[PDB]
Amino acid sequence: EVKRIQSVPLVIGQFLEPIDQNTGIVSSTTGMSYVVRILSTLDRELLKPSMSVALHRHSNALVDILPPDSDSSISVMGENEKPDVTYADVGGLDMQKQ
Amino acid sequence: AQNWAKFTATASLGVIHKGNLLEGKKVMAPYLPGSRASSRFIKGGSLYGLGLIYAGFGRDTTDYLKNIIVENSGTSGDEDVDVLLHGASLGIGLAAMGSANIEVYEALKEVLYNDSATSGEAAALGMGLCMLGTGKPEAIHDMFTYSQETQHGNITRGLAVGLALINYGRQELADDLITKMLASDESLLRYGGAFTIALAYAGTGNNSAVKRLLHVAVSDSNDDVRRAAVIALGFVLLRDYTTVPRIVQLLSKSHNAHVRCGTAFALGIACAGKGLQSAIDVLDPLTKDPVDFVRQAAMIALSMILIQQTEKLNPQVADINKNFLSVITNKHQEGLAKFGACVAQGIMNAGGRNVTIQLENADTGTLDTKSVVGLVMFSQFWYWFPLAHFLSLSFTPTTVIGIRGSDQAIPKFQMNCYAKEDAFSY
Amino acid sequence: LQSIGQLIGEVMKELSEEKYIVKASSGPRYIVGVRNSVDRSKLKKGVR
Amino acid sequence: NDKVRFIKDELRLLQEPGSYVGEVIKIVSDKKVLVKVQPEGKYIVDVAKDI
Amino acid sequence: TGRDDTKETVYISSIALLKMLKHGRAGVPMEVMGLMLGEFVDDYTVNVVDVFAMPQSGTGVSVEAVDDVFQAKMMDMLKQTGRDQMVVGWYHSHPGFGCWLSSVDVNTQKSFEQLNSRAVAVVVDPIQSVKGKVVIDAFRLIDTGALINNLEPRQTTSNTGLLNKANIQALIHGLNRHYYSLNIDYHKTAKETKMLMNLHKEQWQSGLKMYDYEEKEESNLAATKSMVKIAEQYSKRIEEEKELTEEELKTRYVGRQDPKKHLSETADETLENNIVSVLTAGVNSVAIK
Amino acid sequence: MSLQHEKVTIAPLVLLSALDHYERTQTKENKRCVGVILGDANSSTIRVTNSFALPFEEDEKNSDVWFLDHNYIENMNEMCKKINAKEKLIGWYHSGPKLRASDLKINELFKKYTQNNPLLLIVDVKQQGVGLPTDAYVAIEQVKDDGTSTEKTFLHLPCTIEAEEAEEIGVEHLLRDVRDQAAGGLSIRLTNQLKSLKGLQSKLKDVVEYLDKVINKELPINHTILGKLQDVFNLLPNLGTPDDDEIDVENHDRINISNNLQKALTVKTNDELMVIYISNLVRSIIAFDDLIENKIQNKKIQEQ
Amino acid sequence: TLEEIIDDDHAIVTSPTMPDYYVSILSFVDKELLEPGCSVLLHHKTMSIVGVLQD
Repeated sequence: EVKRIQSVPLVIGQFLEPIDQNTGIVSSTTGMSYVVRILSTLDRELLKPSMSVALHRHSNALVDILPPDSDSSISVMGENEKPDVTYADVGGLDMQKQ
Repeated sequence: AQNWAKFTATASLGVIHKGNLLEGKKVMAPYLPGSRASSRFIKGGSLYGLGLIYAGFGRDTTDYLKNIIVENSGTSGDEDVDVLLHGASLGIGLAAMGSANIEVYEALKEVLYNDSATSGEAAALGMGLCMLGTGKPEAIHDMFTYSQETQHGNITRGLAVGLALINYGRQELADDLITKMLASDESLLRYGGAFTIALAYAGTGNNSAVKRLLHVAVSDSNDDVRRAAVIALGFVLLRDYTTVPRIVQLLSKSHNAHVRCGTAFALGIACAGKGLQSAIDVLDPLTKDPVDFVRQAAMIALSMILIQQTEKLNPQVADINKNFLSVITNKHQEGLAKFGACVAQGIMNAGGRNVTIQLENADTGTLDTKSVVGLVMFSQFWYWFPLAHFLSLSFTPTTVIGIRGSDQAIPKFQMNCYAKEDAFSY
Repeated sequence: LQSIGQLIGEVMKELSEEKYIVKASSGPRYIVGVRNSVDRSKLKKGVR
Repeated sequence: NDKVRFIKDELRLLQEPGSYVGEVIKIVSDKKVLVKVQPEGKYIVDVAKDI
Repeated sequence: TGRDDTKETVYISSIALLKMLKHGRAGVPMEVMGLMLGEFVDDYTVNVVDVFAMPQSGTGVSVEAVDDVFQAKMMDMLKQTGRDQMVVGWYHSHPGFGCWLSSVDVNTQKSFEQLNSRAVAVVVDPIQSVKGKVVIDAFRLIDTGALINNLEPRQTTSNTGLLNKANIQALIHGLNRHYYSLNIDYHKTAKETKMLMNLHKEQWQSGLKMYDYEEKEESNLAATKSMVKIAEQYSKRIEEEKELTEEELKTRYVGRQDPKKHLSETADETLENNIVSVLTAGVNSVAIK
Repeated sequence: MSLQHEKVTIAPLVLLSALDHYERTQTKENKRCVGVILGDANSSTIRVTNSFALPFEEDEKNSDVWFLDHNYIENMNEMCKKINAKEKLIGWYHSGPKLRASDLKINELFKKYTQNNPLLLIVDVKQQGVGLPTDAYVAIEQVKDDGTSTEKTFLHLPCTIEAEEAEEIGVEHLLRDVRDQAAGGLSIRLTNQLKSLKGLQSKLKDVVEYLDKVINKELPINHTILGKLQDVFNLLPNLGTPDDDEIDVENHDRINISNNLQKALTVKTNDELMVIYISNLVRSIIAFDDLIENKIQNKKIQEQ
Repeated sequence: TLEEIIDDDHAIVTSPTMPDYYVSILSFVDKELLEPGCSVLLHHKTMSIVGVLQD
């Protein structure tokens, strides 16, 4: 019944800080702070560092969790987007290199 | 009053005139079929209120009613023929209560074959009352088969209950019927099976009956079957009614609200006749249960226990009365909750604080048919809100009157218990 | 009049095939469902 | 029994009216507290019976 | 009157529940729709046998999406196979709302009342159901003229009824206006149930197969070595447990990231597995040979 | 046509309809329901979306006398495509209650319509087995000599299920069961291992009786069939060899690990014990404070 | 924050949340106790100056 209240659509919060194990403080990316109850069959093992989390729009409740990779505008480049400029391409500044 | 509200209203009158046969027929007389009525509800529910007065004297009234039944069991689809045929069937069922007139049984059985969508519930119950407590296999064969074949909701309910009705005091002769019903997959036949154990094994406590009904509540996930199994424990266990709170303590910790709702009726049934201080402690979180129909059962169940008692000799009655009034007034409570409070208040001060619901007579140490049939009927009403006037068969006055037994009139009672005045005349 | 306006967003980054993260052009990040015509290989980060 | 009673009514508890976090600026003597909710204006508002 | 009037208990058979959900889930986020085949018996007992969908010629839930030819053609087909029976309602989907009809869908329901006296409009939630169980509710619309002069209470008595407050306030206004809502029940045949419970057929073969034993040895090594690494933490954890209160412990010293939980669980997993492994292999040698 | 179909996964709904359809047409044995099968194919995964009934009358006096409503099929195909375009004709179901030699006359009628080889789903409608009673057969065409030159025959393919979000939950919703075809937990896998042994004994009888019927009830000697049977015996394990010995060493390793893993669990369980007795320790101080408050309360009772 | 006072028992108050409002001035306040710049206490449902007992 609790896995059926994780319905789409959902809005992203970011967990600010614990203050209980069925209550925490989130910080919405709407721009409002809330003090929300935490759903069960969710571990608090990984709610401890500040991480993205999914919120239910019409009540403000932590209805499921997101992995720390999601919800960034940035990404790790270098897949093929890194320059070709090695140590070899740079000329001197041997002191600065070392 | 309109609809079934009017069907209730013409019937309340027989509560009033219960035990008075003199003006018995007379009071319902204008409202009887073939005379002046504004609506069908009057014509039917007048026969209903007639059967409440005449139960156990009803040989006169049985005969009248038979003519009404064959009339309306050869026509249908007209609203009038149906609403009439329902109240007539209740009438005749009470009137033929315990006589086992075969002619009445056949006539009620045509109502089912006529396939009225309304009347077949009344008529199925009425049948079960007529033949009551013989356990006759032929009767059961008729009632079980037409239950499987029809899919009609009102009709099927009636006949599963009727299979339970006819078995009473059978005990260990109900074992074939009990197993068959609890192994049907329909909810209706499971529901009545629980009550087959209740009525049969009433008046005598058994180890067996208890093992078999705990299995039912747990094993079935349909909410009505869970309820039915709890109620049934009360009836078997009205011999020792001081074991009952101890069992159903457990069954009031239940997540399922139906189970909780049935625990109310069991303590009701056991602890009706004599008050018990243990029982009040169990019924206390049921008034505080946050599911509307659990409050509904609970409030009524408290009133029946503490019936025929003052408020100045029991601290609870004062608080519970005060509460009933709180529930009625609030428009912040649902209608289920309002039903529980009003109806319980009326059971408590009933009769002028001079009638009790007896749990069984101790004078001979046997069970009394009128009381039992009254309560099991009472416990059914979420499926039909009109039916809760059947408690008039189970309100018995208990009172000391001296009789000069050599001319059978009433001279004023003089007790060895001493008088004291209450000192008011202003 | 039998048409509606549709809030434009962009796929911020894939979570799963049923659930995508779309950041909308009004502020808040949402976690959204799919139409099943929308091609799953056409849904990736940058696309509007 | 605590586990199954708890999950079942927890759904009605997740029909939350919401919350906000402010901070006590100063009190007043009508039993009211001036709070500033963080990206909003201040509210002069009464305490419950919980504090 | 012609009848006392009360709202139908819907005994929705297995095939119809399952079918409306398939069609409507596929149709997210569009409105989806189609007609209900059934039979009306008793004072409230509607058995819905099957459903069939109505091809979209509109946006869905329109009278541009209900085609006369289509309706005619489907009926004409159902006679050959005996599935022809009378229309007992119509289904639709809101996947953006709970069970609560919108203004357009009331207008669709107003046209169905002309067609059939007891037609229901059934709102199927394909994703938005708020309980473990599927939330579906059936509505019927009767005139404002009976409801206002206070005949609505009479109609709702002599039945258990259903109250929902899924959209809270919005629902109540709508509920009121339309009519009522009543418990929905499910008709199961024991043929139907048995097919559904079995889902595999090479289950008998599979229970006496196993994997290569190279990756089994690998799981056993990985399990033992990993439990050393959380066993190191586990000793450190019980240095603490010096702070009063269960909650304070979890917040302050991060008692939730528990080493205890991850050891017990990983020991359990490798353990249960090695019971089965020995069981399967030891059966295989002596049974087969 | 393609013979590339290695699995068939069938939705719960397809099974449930075809089965449901058998009593909706009110047919009994030796009268057939057949219906159109709609879904995806041309792929390894066959995904069976939906089905609808056809009228079907079988006369078995001559297996060349048959009823099929032709026009019905074309009409219905076009309407379904407007709800959802992924529905194509991928075959037809036969209602059982067994296979015949006769299903091949009928199959030809369905090759006509299709661009895959029609799937012949023999749905057994009394429902025998602790598995699914649904067989899948696709007609495969290959040159083969067993008294024929070119054979059309039907090759079995596995039947399993796959379901949507909605459809799975709707199954679960009907069921009051926790499943036991899952092979999830310890409990579930125990049940399964015993079902597997019972599955194996029953098939072996069917093989044992088939062979008694050639040699004593005189069916013909079928070299090709036996040939296959022979290899069963050839690829048997043989013990009292180092192979048997490698198993013994294997047993030792796994049971050692079970003991070492279990010893971990002996700490876990024991550790917790101490923690409860801590909770009992705290509850007596709390109960003392209560006992003091309740001492005072009793004086009020006397007073009043 | 009282933005300007309009002489008719109405005022333009600036909630710091940004919509400005043509409010009415009710009881428990005086209009020479309000000066531009003064803080005002506003009725939530229909905005009105209900006072300022503030320090």
